[PDB]
Amino acid sequence: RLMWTFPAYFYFKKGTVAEHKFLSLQKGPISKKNGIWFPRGIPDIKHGRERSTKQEVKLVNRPVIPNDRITEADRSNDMKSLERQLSRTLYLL
Amino acid sequence: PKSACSLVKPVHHLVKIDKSKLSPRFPELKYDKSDIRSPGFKPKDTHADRLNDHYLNTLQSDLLLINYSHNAAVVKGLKQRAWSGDSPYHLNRPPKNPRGSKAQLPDIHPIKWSNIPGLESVVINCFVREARENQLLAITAALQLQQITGCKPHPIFSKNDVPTWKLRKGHQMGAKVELKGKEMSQFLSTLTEIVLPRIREYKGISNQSGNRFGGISFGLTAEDIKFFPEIDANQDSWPKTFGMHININTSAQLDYQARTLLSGFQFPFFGEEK
Amino acid sequence: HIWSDFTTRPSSLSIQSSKVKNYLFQKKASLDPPSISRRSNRIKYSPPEHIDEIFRMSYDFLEQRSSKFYELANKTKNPLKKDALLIKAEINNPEVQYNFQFNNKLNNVKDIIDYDVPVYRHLGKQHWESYGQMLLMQRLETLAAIPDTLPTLVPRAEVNIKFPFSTGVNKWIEPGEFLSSNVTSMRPIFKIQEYELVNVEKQLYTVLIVNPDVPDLSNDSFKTALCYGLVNINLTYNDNLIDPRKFHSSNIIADYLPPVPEKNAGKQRFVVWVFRQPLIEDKQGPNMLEIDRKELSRDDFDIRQFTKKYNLTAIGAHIWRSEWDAKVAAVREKYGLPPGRVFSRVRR
Amino acid sequence: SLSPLAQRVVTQLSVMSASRKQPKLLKLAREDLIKHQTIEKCWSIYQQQQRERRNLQLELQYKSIERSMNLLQELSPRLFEAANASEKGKRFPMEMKVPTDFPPNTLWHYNFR
Amino acid sequence: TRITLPRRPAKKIQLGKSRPAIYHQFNVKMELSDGSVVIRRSQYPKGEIRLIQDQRNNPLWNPSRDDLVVVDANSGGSLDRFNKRYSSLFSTVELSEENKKKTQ
Amino acid sequence: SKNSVIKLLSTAASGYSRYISIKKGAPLVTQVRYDPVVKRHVLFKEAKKRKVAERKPLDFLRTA
RNA sequence: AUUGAAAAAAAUAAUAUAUAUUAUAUAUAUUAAUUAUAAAUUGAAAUAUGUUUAAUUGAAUAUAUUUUAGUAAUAGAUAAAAAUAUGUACAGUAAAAUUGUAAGGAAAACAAUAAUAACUUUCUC
RNA sequence: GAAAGAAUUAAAUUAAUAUAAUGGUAUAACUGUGCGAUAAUUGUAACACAAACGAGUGAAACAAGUACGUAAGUAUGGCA
Ligand SMILES: [Mg+2]
Ligand SMILES: [Mg+2]
Ligand SMILES: [Mg+2]
Ligand SMILES: [Mg+2]
Ligand SMILES: [Mg+2]
Repeated sequence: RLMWTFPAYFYFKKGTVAEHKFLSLQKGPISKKNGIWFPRGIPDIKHGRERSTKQEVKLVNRPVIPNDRITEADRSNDMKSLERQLSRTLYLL
Repeated sequence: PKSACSLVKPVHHLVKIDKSKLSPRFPELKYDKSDIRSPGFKPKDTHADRLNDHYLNTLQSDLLLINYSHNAAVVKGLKQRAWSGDSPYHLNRPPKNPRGSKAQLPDIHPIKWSNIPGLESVVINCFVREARENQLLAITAALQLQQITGCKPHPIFSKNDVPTWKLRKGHQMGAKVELKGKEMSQFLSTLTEIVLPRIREYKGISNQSGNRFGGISFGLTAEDIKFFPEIDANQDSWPKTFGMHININTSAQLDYQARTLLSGFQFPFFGEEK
Repeated sequence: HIWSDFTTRPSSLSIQSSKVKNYLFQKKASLDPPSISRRSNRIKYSPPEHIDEIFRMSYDFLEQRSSKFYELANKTKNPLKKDALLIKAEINNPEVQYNFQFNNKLNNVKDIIDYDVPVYRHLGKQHWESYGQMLLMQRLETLAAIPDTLPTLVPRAEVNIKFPFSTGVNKWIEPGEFLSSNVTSMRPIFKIQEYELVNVEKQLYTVLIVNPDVPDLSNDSFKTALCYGLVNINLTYNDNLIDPRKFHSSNIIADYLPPVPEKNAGKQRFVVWVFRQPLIEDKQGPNMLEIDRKELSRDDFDIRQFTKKYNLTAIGAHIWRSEWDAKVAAVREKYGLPPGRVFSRVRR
Repeated sequence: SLSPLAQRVVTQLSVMSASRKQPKLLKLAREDLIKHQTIEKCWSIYQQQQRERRNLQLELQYKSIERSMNLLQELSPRLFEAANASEKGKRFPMEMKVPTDFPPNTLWHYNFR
Repeated sequence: TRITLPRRPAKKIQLGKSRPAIYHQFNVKMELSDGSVVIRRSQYPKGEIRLIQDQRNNPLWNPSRDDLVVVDANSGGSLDRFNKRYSSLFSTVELSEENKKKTQ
Repeated sequence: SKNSVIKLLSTAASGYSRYISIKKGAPLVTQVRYDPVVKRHVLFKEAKKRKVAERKPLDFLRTA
């Protein structure tokens, strides 16, 4: 909510395919126009964000697929494998 | 002005007066910066911190055990010597300087459960000497710092006039940044995990480096700065990149404790230690 | 769930407005803030996301802690420890915080802020110490009211003063303020709010207004005059407004005479001091004291000797300032005082 | 009249600057302000308890260290001196890595050297 | 001789109105050489990235492991072409043929 | 030598004036001071017309 | 007031209205803004009737109006780089030397360098 | 036992002071900052210091109006 506007004008140069596709992905805000009533307040936009609300930006090359935090040892309740708890500390008894 | 004579009148009570509360001015500076009503408000704890959690879970106990010394005692530092009163001229004579130093040195306490070493801050120094001819390189260096770290950089201005180096005074030669908490944790994590492994011939940090009372400093070149994710992502916007010094300030009473702590955080060391 | 219980807990530890209570304890973000009166503004407003369930969990945590504090308080015996534990138990209550923060603390309403309750008393103490006490001490020190009248002051009660009978307007006098003769012509009323553990059924208070600036030509100096004096006054945490309703002629050791400065006699300071009488044990009922009225000077007063002789300890103070104007003659005539003197313009 | 380098650096310092990028001030109702106050008090108390639990654990560990040292000193001075020998040059193993938030493909390595 | 861009009259940021600086950052996922992933805050609009050379495949940080393959950037420069150009020779025969020189 | 003299004249049509020195190229001086004839603080401006140095107006509403 | 929705509230302050006092006070009402200021055929948005389209909807084209982009440093009552040398109010402490640190060396820039007995608030055994 | 405050003590006037040298300055007179740009205003000036004269120096107080300050108050150019 208290976050700055994204300066896309620096991360995407003029007239480039990346800039075009980023713009296509993004959804613009509502501009103020005389003769209309805006119950939530007259829009106040600078650099493409409505200042009264948060701003949402959507974005060998295979996607990142994280590994499961629970292991075969976890499910099989193996008391000897060194994987029974990847987040806890184990101690030898 | 009738006179220049500072003099504070004594009071007749023990009540502490802060005039910032009696002045109706500056209403919004009366709130603490942690108060949601303050315009200076900035959320602090937004996510967990892997490095801090690791240090609290594992390294504190190990460091305590390692640094334990049986029946240890405080080693007092070099302090100002006192004149023996064998001559009257010693009555109001200022004390003497420490034996070997012109500055006093701190005492070293035994490591105990309350004073285990830990990281307290990181400061990055970027002084572009070639900015003497071009002031815009300072802005570029500040952007490099902002992208690498994520904190607000602060400018560095020339202070001395050295002709041989053609360095004037009062000009912007670079930028600095100080990191604490999660942000320094992230910076160190990314350094160790990405940048240092990508250096050509990297053996670690010199074991004879750091101020003698806790704190380790080491540098990075421009090619080394090119390894950070932000620069690699948009190489196009980085025709030129600048190196910088990195100063890690810890709670270590002495330097070797800080070296052990950083080794715990996976910082290699190669040289022979003092 | 001790905070939901009110069998023994005072009813003031709850928000008396059902709408605000329901909004603060709401289950889903379906209601709207009662603070925002206009619907338009209510639609414009948007509460921070993910705020009610975190609030529920924080409430549960704080309430468990408060329950532990109440458990230990029910077993403690020393009254000071009992009061401290009660304060620690109810300090974090959202309802208490709401009530105190957003309701009057001076003309408090018993059902919102009850000063019989330790938590409200402690929060009031903190509020007073934040701003009011510092200003009082600054005014006393700067106007030199402390050394001139009494050696020092350790504030322990909030004293407010007003002049309701004189003009008809309502205003609590700021310390060190200049008041007109018309304003200060009739009589002041006091309000002494106490924030410490004091036995309401035994303790008695005295109030002295003195002027340590009345000129004295015998030695070319000043002297102190007892403007006003009351003794044997009993207060209560919630009923502590002194006025001719709450005292008798036996409490008056010196009827009120107004500020009547003389022309070119300087700015005079009228300082109010509140003392608490000794609290003898092994005896039932308030310990009243008789003032030696044939020894009281009333024009050559010695306040230090007075308090030393009657074993009084100051707990609060106030001050205002006065200077000559046109209405002084009228006040003198009205009170049957002789015509005022006129002093030179130059101090030689 | 400016150079393309000037424009580039002005864009960089635009990314620096806060002009035309910050949202409106966050104004909260009285009730939500009280809610937030309770959240922060709860979190502060919680973190204090966590810190104190860790501190107590370290106190107990240190007490154990000193008790063990006394016992070993009185039982066998040779082993006591071996234990009390300094570890000034000690470093941690280089694979005692800081935990990450998702595990690797090979969870554990069962061979070495 | 120095080049500088002119200073404009700084806007006055009053006492109490000075807000903090919260730059826009993304919760980006960062994959190391192994299958491990770290979440971090980045200002680049790239929510996902993988590294080819990093801590998890460096001898200095990985002393215990017996085998550790190294790799560099692909589709850049003339790398690996010194092998792709010679197919007749292929991998132990050369090791045996490099027994000794017999020179003195 | 490097400094010149100037006659500041009061705005109220009272004839009162006060004199001050100023650098050869300093900006035109105007100052509020007491005017005994009208018994109050009033403005004082230059009497004659002086060759003032030219300083650029500040870039305030951003240009180009 | 309308506008997603069934008695009214009880603080400091600010704003609007009004009237008490030879008292910068009180009553009701509400809780705005807080990084902005002209000039842009050319970059990017939001607004209608055909449209292809499935009650819609929709996504794409055309125009009228409007909005954004002039992209500029301090975000801290800033504190020994350079700039305002006279007033007032609030607040702080320099300097050398030593130890380190990419280029960096005697000399550029950053970091570290005296002691906590007593007193508070909080957490905890 | 631990955090966060309030700070206290030792040292420092060697840095800095618009400018020589001397005296003074951390309670700062040095430095940062918000208002401001106002007192770098007006009519009487006692009394002192210094002093052949002529001149010079500090300045209480009365009156008029300004700026800053919650207030106490400060400001009739610059630490001298
Ligand atoms: Mg000077
Ligand atoms: Mg000197
Ligand atoms: Mg003489
Ligand atoms: Mg003479
Ligand atoms: Mg001055």
